[PDB]
Amino acid sequence: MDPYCPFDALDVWEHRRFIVADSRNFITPEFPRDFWMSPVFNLPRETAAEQVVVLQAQRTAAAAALENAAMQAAELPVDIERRLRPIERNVHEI
Amino acid sequence: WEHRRFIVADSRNFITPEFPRDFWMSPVFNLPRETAAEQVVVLQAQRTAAAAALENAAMQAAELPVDIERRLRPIERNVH
Repeated sequence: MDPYCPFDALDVWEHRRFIVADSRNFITPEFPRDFWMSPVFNLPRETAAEQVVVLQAQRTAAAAALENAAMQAAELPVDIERRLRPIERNVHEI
Repeated sequence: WEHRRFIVADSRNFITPEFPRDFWMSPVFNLPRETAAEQVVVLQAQRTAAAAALENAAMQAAELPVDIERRLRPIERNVH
């Protein structure tokens, strides 16, 4: 698991003034690596398909209530013509 | 002054990972042209649209008990 590197180590001392050819070192933490713990990404069990099932069941349940309300409100036009026509005839009797 | 060791950043420095035999046969790398995750987003938005349409319809239909009173009372007092 060691990355390949031909060269071991080299040395020409670090005078703060004489910095030339500005490269950048690999910045590392001071803590032992063992707690830089492992990669884990876990799925939500509710799947893109499962939410489809749940929301479709909800849509189909709501459609029944919408149809119930429509059929409750679809009888009012029958009520108007069932209630007012006899009243119009009674007025006509005069 | 300061001291440290050094490792030369040569272009020959490569890295060799290991892949599992079933690594590339994942349900995530292999995606169809149409998934259900988008269908969830559409269906939730449609349900939320219907929710507000329900309140609009309720405020529209709240006048049904109101429209009947003022069409009958001025004729009731007319007869009486």
